[PDB]
Amino acid sequence: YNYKPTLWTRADALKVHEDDPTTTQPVIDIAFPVMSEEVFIWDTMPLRDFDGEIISVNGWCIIFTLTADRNTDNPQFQDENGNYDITRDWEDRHGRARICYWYSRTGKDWIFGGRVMAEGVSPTTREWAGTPILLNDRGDIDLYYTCVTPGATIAKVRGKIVTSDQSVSLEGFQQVTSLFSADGTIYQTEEQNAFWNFRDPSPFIDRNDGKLYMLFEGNVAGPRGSHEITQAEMGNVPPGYEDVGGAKYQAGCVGLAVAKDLSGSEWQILPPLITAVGVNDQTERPHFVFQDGKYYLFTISHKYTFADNLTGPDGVYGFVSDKLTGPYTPMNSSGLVLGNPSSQPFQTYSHYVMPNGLVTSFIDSVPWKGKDYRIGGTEAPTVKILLKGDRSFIVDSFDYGYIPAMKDITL
Ligand SMILES: OC[C@H]1O[C@H](O)[C@H](O)[C@@H](O)[C@@H]1O
Ligand SMILES: OC[C@H]1O[C@](O)(CO)[C@@H](O)[C@@H]1O
Repeated sequence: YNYKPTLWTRADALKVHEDDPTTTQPVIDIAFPVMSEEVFIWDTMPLRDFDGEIISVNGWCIIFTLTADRNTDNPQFQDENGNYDITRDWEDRHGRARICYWYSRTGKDWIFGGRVMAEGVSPTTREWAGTPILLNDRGDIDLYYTCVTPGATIAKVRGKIVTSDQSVSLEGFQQVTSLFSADGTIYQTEEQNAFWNFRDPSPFIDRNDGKLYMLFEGNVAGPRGSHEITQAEMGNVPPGYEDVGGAKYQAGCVGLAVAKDLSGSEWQILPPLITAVGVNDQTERPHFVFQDGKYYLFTISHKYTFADNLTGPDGVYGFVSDKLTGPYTPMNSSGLVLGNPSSQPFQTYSHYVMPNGLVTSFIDSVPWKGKDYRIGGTEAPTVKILLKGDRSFIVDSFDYGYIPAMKDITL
């Protein structure tokens, strides 16, 4: 592999425009419904195949979610005078993240199928985001996911989906295989950075190559703050914009790995496809859409993970290329594909662009009056974007949590 990474540059970031109507999510209505009064969900991982297509099994649409319990009645989460503090609860959720699954014949109105892995199966208590892949017409599934604290390790667990006429259940998911961790030469380690990023496996079979790959979030290797900003990372900045502040501490990247064979048992770490040194620290949940012979690389990020003297909205950013290993071009010239409106900047997150143009999100925080907001923990309205060359256009909206399958497999 003789390739060079594409840099997302400060010059690119300066082009990022908030509240572009073609590139901005509709405003979440504060009277939004919730899909469960018992649990929170946020990161949503639809069941798909190695080609990236959303798959239904025996007419059942399937999604996996990062999940946690609503502590409505637990005394630990009580306000002064003994009231349930929904906010403190919601914001403490990442520590108790578990992966659950839901099912529906309609892609809507989801039924809770419960927990994927029994407690104690995951090496780490935290089960963070990844991808469920349908291996088989017998229903076998490899759940790639992230084991966090201690450390950060990409891993997989095999199981199996069994459908009935009116319900769906899971078998297996009893043994987790750790695949790899940050190496220190290419991707940044805990040793080098206590706040290092390493998570979110999205496996895929390349159509031109036939080989098994995966994207993941990472940081560029090196001790924290040792990265320097050269004119490469700067890009072709305008006069008066040479001041980068503490940009040295932002070193986000989209990592790449390749499997020895399609079983996905052993993985060789490769150089990153996208690096954002001096621009953004977090390029999370990377994922591909394959369209018009092109590689559409999407990755989500935050307003407040941008480097100094740079800004953008919370949402999904994107890059397009003719080949897997680049060179990539930022979507819509700046990289921004779908951003939250500035009036409700944190209404949604974890935008997952599917090959049918549908984009799913979970509702985080919707403003009401002054400093108070309503928290969600439920799916946002699914939007459709249209991809055209290196430009995206939002095109219409569907119902809350609408995640239809593109293809049905009979077992
Ligand atoms: O754990 C901190 C989290 O805060 C919010 O939920 C953000 O949406 C999420 O991206 C971030 O990681
Ligand atoms: O638990 C949620 C975690 O997973 C992500 O959504 C993607 O990596 C991050 O935003 C967060 O740290």
